[PDB]
Amino acid sequence: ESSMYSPNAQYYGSLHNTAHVMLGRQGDPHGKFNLPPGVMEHFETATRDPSFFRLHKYMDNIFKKHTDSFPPYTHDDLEFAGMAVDGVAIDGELITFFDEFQYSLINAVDSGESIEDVEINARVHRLNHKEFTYKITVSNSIGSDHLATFRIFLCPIEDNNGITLTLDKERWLCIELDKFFQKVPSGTHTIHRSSKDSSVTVPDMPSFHSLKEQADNAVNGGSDLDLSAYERSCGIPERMLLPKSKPEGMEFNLFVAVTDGDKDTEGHNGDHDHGGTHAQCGVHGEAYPDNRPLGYPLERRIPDERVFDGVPNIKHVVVKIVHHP
Amino acid sequence: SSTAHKQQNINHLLDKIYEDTKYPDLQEIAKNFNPLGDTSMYNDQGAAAEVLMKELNDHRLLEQHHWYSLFNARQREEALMLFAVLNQCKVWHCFRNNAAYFREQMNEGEFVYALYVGVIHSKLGDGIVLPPLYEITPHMFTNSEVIDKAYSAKMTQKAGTFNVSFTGTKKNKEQRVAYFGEDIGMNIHHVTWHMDFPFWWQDSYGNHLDRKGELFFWVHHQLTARFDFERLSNWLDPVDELHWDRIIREGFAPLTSYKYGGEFPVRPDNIHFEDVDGVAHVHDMEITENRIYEAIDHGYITATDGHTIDIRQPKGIELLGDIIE
Ligand SMILES: *[C@@H]1O[C@H](CO)[C@@H](O)[C@H](O)[C@H]1NC(C)=O
Ligand SMILES: [Cl-]
Ligand SMILES: [Cu+2]
Ligand SMILES: [Cu+2]
Ligand SMILES: [Mg+2]
Ligand SMILES: [O]
Ligand SMILES: [O]
Repeated sequence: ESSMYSPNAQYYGSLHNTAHVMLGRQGDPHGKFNLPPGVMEHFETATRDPSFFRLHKYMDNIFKKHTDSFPPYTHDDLEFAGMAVDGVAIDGELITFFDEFQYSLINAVDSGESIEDVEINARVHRLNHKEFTYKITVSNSIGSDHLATFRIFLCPIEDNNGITLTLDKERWLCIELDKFFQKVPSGTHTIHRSSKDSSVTVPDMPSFHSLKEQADNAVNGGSDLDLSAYERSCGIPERMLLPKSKPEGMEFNLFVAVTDGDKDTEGHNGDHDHGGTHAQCGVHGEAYPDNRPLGYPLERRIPDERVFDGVPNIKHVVVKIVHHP
Repeated sequence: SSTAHKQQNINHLLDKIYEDTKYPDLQEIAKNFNPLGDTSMYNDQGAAAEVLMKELNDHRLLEQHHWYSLFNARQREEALMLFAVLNQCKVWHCFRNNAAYFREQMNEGEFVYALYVGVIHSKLGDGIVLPPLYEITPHMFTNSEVIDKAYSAKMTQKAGTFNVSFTGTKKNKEQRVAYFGEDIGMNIHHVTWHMDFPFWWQDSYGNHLDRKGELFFWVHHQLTARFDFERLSNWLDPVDELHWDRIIREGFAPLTSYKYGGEFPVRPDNIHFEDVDGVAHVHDMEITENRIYEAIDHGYITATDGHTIDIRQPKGIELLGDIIE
């Protein structure tokens, strides 16, 4: 990155953070023109720049050399014995669209002495999607109810040239849609999971005006303000859960791995509140709740797809996403 | 064997160095002295004299009237063979007689080098003042135009004093600071520092050169900083650093010649480094540079058997000078 956890910054330096500055300053690399830092030199702005994603794919490939160095998972590594994913379906069509969102610009302008504010807003078009629900039918033949981790990914079927991808060529392209822990009772049952409840996403932030109104209303009148209804600001926006897709529709693989929740949460508390964004943003003030490597079970090479196909607790199905312009 | 006689002996040995000696006593010694005749005059009982005499008798030494470079490995080895003999002499008559004998047998550039470092590094040399090399070998300090006027003055048998101008033209901004690197005394400072602190020194020659590797850093740091102060004085920016993968912006025409060997070569402006046959590939320089920086950023130098030598300590800079020179 590097962080202050680095055991040897004198030798390994700070590749990623220095790269942000190297890239950000390429419009004036010698300071001759006195230009200010580039968009890459703030986390507020870095993703606006196309080169952000070229830099971060470069960095991602460094990590991938390490993750690719481990032996592929075996059947015995992956099997959650007695747990079979019988079916994966979605209740509701997968549909994206653009809608409009407003935020205040008042703090950007200069207010005089004794000059009344006027409302000044920006309106942006933003991606969004319709609500849907996963229906994951699972057969538990273990003999007792068991905690399971449900890991949900969206994977490309073909590339932009129309070439069908192998699982090994898909896995590093898959995007995480959800991760959750749920007790699966003995027998056959359908788990339902709302798109709204994804542990990858958080809702749009409340506006500054709304926070002022709610705080002021609570303070005025001796009313206990409680905002325990809102989430953290870390997390993919809920509205961006799905890729845009195409008006003609595109098909993707919806990949579901159901894994041993006891093993995954050992040393923690599996059936406890982990907040709404633990997949990539963790749990405020607590240990990370999932012991598996990030990306499990897609983070190692899969040279032989037969291994995955032979594991009853892994299943993928084809889903279609349609963009409404 | 007194200082007056030793100084006179050195004066005579260095006089008209491109011709056979004109002093009857030195001619007699060169004719009749046997470097192997009485090994009791050496601290090594003649070992070094045997090595040099064998090379001489096998016709393996560089001819007289030929360019000499201390950076040429074999020519340096030959000069150091004579240094080794002089350095083993217990008394002055050994030093003088061997110098006179090999003056008439060995290349003049090798001989002058060996005699200077022999005087400097032998206690027998104490109290001797070496003549300035710009009067012993003026070609190495005097542009070709002035030497030609000297050659003309000699061809015509007429005395004269001839003005030396700096190299280049007024269109060449680098000429503004030619008075620094072309100063004959600055050149003597530089050659003499390396004669005092030679990279070929081994303590088997008799003593240790204290802190040599750190003094190597320091003397060149001061040359660099002093040159930049002249640039600043002449409305020039500081020098850039060289890099093996970038052009050397500033070329150079010395307008100087060897006494034997021809004109010194010129370098055009704005050239990329090319591999030099028999020396190194440009890529080898980059690798060597990388390895040195690896030691610096590790905080240790790696020994031949792989064990670490800590440089996070006051002698680290000295060890770096040892490995960098
Ligand atoms: C050489 O320089 C001296 C003084 O530096 C001057 O008197 C003389 O005119 C110069 N000679 C020529 C040929 O320019
Ligand atoms: Cl059911
Ligand atoms: Cu980054
Ligand atoms: Cu030097
Ligand atoms: Mg030759
Ligand atoms: O980033
Ligand atoms: O980052």
